[PDB]
Amino acid sequence: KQKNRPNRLIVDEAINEDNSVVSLSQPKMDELQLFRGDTVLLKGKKRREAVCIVLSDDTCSDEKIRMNRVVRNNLRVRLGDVISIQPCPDVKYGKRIHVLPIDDTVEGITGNLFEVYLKPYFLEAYRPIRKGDIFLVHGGMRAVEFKVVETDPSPYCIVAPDTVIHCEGEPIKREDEEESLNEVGYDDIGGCRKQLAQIKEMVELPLRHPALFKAIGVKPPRGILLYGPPGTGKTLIARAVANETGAFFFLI
Amino acid sequence: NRPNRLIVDEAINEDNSVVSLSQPKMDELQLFRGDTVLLKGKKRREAVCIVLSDDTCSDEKIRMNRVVRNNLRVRLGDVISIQPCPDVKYGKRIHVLPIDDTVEGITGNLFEVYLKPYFLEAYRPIRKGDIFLVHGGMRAVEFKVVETDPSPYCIVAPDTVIHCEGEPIKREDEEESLNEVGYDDIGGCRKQLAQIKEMVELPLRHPALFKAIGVKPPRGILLYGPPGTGKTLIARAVANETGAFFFLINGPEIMSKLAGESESNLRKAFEEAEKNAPAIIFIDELDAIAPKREKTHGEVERRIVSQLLTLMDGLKQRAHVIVMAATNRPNSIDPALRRFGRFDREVDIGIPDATGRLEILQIHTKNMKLADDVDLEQVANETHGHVGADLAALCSEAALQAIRKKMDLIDLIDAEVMNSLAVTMDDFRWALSQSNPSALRETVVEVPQVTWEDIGGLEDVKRELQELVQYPVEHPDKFLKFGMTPSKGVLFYGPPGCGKTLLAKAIANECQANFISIKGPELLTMWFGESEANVREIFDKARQAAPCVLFFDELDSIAKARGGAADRVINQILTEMDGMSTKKNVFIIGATNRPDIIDPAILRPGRLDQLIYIPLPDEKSRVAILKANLRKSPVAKDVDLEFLAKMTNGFSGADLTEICQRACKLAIRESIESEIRRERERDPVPEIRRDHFEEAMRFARRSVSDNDIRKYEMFAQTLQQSRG
Ligand SMILES: Nc1ncnc2c1ncn2[C@@H]1O[C@H](COP(=O)(O)OP(=O)(O)O)[C@@H](O)[C@H]1O
Ligand SMILES: Nc1ncnc2c1ncn2[C@@H]1O[C@H](COP(=O)(O)OP(=O)(O)O)[C@@H](O)[C@H]1O
Ligand SMILES: Nc1ncnc2c1ncn2[C@@H]1O[C@H](COP(=O)(O)OP(=O)(O)O)[C@@H](O)[C@H]1O
Repeated sequence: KQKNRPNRLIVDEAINEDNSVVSLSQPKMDELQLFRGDTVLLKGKKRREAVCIVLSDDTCSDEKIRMNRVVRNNLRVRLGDVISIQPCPDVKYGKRIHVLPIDDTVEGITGNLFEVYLKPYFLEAYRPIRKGDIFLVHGGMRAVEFKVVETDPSPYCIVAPDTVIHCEGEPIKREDEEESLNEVGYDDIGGCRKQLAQIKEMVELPLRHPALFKAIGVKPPRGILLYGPPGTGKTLIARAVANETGAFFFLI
Repeated sequence: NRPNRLIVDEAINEDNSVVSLSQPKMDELQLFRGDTVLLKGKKRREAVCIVLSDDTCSDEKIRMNRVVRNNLRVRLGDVISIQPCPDVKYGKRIHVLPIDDTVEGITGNLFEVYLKPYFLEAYRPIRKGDIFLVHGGMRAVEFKVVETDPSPYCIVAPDTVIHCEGEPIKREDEEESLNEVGYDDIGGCRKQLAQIKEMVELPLRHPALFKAIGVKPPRGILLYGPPGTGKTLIARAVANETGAFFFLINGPEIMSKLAGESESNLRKAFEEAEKNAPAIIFIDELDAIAPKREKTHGEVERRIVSQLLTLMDGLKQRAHVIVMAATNRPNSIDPALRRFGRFDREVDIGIPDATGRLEILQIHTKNMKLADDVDLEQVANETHGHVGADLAALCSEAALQAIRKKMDLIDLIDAEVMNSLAVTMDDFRWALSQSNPSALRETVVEVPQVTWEDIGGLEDVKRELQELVQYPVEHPDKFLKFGMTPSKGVLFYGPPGCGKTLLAKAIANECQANFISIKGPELLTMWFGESEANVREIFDKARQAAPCVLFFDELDSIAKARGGAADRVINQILTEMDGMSTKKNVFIIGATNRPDIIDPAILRPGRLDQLIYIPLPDEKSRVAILKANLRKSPVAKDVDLEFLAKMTNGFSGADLTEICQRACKLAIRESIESEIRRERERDPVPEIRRDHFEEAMRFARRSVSDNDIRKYEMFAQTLQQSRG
């Protein structure tokens, strides 16, 4: 590994007022394979995750990250702790997004919350979110928080202009935010790392490396046999090495 | 003093395909006035040029153009070599890509201006990477050859279509050449490639032999062996060096059609061969097409077998058509398929040897940029047999984890980055550990390299073995001078020994014949399984190796461990030994420990006649045994061989070698102790101390039993053939 797990970062105050924007430094994004318009997967305390877009900053420190009070409260952390950043280069657009406001933020106001709050907040914005993000929407001389309920890309997605926004009546309240349904990943795969690393290599080298197999001349993993007792996460492994790599799965 | 060595000189003719040589050097090297030659240069660059006789040319010197000099990576004053090469023939497809620095200012079609008048009825031979200059339009254009389909040996024919896609060559590893041909591409089976070249080369280029031969000597040749050593590699290599229609078909594609079309594309395939005059038509995994009759459940497969039989019978001498085929085993296919007249000469391929594995590794590392820190010779020594596809996967996996060891690039890669393939000893060792022996269960056919080293004794016994085995190999006419039938069966007995196996390997090395060792536990496994047909396969593989040395060890162990003399393998051994040719020098050598329990039919005169007791090894001749110990931990000097010749009086040979390696293990553990002390502070001392040898002497006793050696003396007294 490397020194002190260098994806660990210090939370700091930001300059941008955007909720879904966190700030890094120039050689940090180059070392972490990050672009100026790409999306990441932030992870923090209390097993709470976040999806954000890393933008370039000049006043940001080398080993710190600048973010506002929304992601700090979403990660359930205060000023002075440590957070981690993971790259998320395989995000797909969303199809249906359910949002429900908190009860104290809509007391005194009535009507449709889509055309006033949700439509200007996502008008060609492409802000990425996860399941359980409470994001602050400004409008009507007030500040109303809106919480993600359920998306059809269930772990993580980007709000497309074709995404139907669901803001039906009788919303839920602030709760323990229990998890009930998700899509699999490498963390969903259990203890197989002595062979998971091998098959990770034999599928990662096919990923975005056409000329590398020309340098070999032949492609080494032509056919892969995965054998064991019936039910050892087999289609879980096959589905896991597909979505995070980024491909078409098409199981038969 | 190897007169192929020539001196480069300036040419007389301005052609890039004509070299000038003297008249007395053309007749000495057996070349015509338009013969094609193999001109080797530097940076492994080679070219073919038509030799013309010149009166002003020197004998030692050859005259060639600046184009040929720059293509051969030589300057004025270097040396080249020449080989007679008459099998250079016409080409099918030629792809050319011009070099980017010489194509500025000209636009349009360059095929009818440059490519067409340059090759108009000139028969110019070229190679891969050849840069030849073409003039026209008050300019001069360099053209680099990408790929021709007879890649090592081609001549540009007027019927060859020239692929002239106008584009500069990209500065990456994206060349358009892919899977062309090669006798440089076939790895390690020269001793059978010469045989199959002898069978199928006579259909090539000579239709005039049919009057003398009456019936064509090939009609079909099977190519059987373990999977992974190139059926289609051999068949594609023998294709397009001759120049014919290859037309590979595979048995799964034949069986993949439905009813009514599985019958189709078989007469259609053979008629589509019959539109062309020659045929090297090859079927892939034909054992799936034609299994055993009892293995067939349905009858559609039997219909396909019947269709193949009708096509093979009806295609009798129909204008020199040959069908190539491959399978796994001779008994795996239908025995009705081996009708004499067609598919007759089932030649063997087998596993490659260590030299064959070495040249497989060399050929598969030719294209990729080796870092040259490795020498790759000893990599074939640690393996105990890995097949050519396994070695291709070995090279691919080693390069893959070598690229994986270094970090990824900035984004998404240049060729110089791809030229930095710094493969090490540990990289190939890691790839060797991360592999599998897919063909280890197969018997390994190879020549050994013992070369008279382990045994410093048995003075007249080795003379008897030499005159019995080696002397018929060099000259068997002396046995027909006076009427001698050689007794191929010999038996070695006494205390247990691998030195007799080393003696058999030394005999097979002196004869330079392939050696096959039949394991005693393998015979025991065939005895408990009662699979007596496997030794028929053993003897069928044995008779294909001519000559061969067949070794059997511990034949008394079958009668000793019989608990289910008389045994199922033993009568089969007697039956197969009776069914042997008196020629071919397929000598049987036997090893055993207890001669009292033995088959009494095998001690009868006839097949096994000479019975030789092998005694204890010489304590006075332990210099050769410690010479064998001078490899695999060479002991340093200031040691006494007389120290191991003082108290050692009845100790076994391999016991002495393993106790020397145990003293070596003491040296390795004290070197590990020295490294531990050196790392604990913050040379391995390769010399071996006398205390290791003293503790080796105190921890080794003989395996010699007194009752055993007096019963061996009783066997010698029973078979007492002594001079009075
Ligand atoms: N190694 C594993 N780790 C986590 N969950 C597993 C594992 N193996 C099986 N499962 C669970 O079993 C269910 C079916 O998986 P599995 O039986 O492996 O499918 P298949 O047999 O088709 O490969 C999934 O819902 C998954 O949650
Ligand atoms: N040096 C090599 N380069 C590329 N492929 C090879 C090489 N040696 C063997 N092969 C592969 O091995 C495969 C199987 O051939 P095989 O069945 O072993 O032939 P055989 O009839 O001699 O048993 C072929 O498809 C061929 O592609
Ligand atoms: N007839 C014999 N009597 C004593 N020693 C022998 C005899 N033949 C060979 N030797 C030596 O004794 C050694 C013992 O070989 P070993 O490997 O123990 O036999 P095996 O191969 O049957 O296990 C051999 O290396 C050889 O140098």
